Amino acid sequence: SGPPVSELITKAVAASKERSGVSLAALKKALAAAGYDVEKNNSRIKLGLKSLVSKGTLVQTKGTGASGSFKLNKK
DNA sequence: CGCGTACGTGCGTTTAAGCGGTGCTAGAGCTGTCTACGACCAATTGAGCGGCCTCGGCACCGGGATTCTCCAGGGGATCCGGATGCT
Repeated sequence: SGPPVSELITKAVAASKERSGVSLAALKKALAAAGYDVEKNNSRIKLGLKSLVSKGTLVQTKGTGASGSFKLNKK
């Protein structure tokens, strides 16, 4: 089975936690370093990030849609 | 917009370009010869082009396969949710 991508993205945004949000390229490279097939899952990571920001668990800093930088919620 | 990177620039260092000087020569160039060669021209011809006439290679027409495209099925790959196993 294996944990879905959303928990991996939460660990990715919690890995560094610099002042600005974590970027799309940084989270892709974080998935590559932790171990993930980022090549065939671009639509997957796009829909996953949109789904998680729609819940409000993570908020958008600067960009629009899948672009920009991504940082976690208030609490 | 963001990330990775690839020059920009600013320091020092080595060097070889740059400058000044000198000798030698080999080729540039000028002059004289003269011989090979091209221009010109009378005469005349055979190749080169207009005219013409036929015909088969080809442009148009039509019928059938094949490959490209697109769409539908649908399959399945793996995922997002989740059902849930079981822990």
